[PDB]
Amino acid sequence: KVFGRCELAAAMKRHGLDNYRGYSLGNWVCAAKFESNFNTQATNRNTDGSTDYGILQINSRWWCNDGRTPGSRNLCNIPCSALLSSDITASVNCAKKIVSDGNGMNAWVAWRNRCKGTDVQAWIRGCRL
Ligand SMILES: [Cl-]
Ligand SMILES: [Cl-]
Ligand SMILES: [Cl-]
Ligand code: NA
Ligand code: NA
Repeated sequence: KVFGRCELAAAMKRHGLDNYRGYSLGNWVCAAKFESNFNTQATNRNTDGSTDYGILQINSRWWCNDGRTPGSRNLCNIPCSALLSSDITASVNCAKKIVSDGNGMNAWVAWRNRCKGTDVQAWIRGCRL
């Protein structure tokens, strides 16, 4: 599914991401825009052979099992294909674990390089939430 901006903000809000670990909703919308262009079916291979999955590009090296990332972990205890669903629950629940692992949203390279230090509230401006 390709979400609209405000549609995704509302879904993320209902799933408890607004100010989760101190990250306002616009941070999560901004990260999703630049990780996946709001497309739940996004996939992208990494140089080390791992793959990133879904709206928040969660990587199989640590967080999910895809059966083809040797020596990896599965810390969210999910198949990576679950992260491609039109229902974002699994992506959101795994992201809560990632953002709590000590580095906050810096775990998402695109957030650090494209969202951190910008006016992220613009990403939710106009939305009925
Ligand atoms: Cl914030
Ligand atoms: Cl959903
Ligand atoms: Cl933090
Ligand atoms: Na915000
Ligand atoms: Na894995």
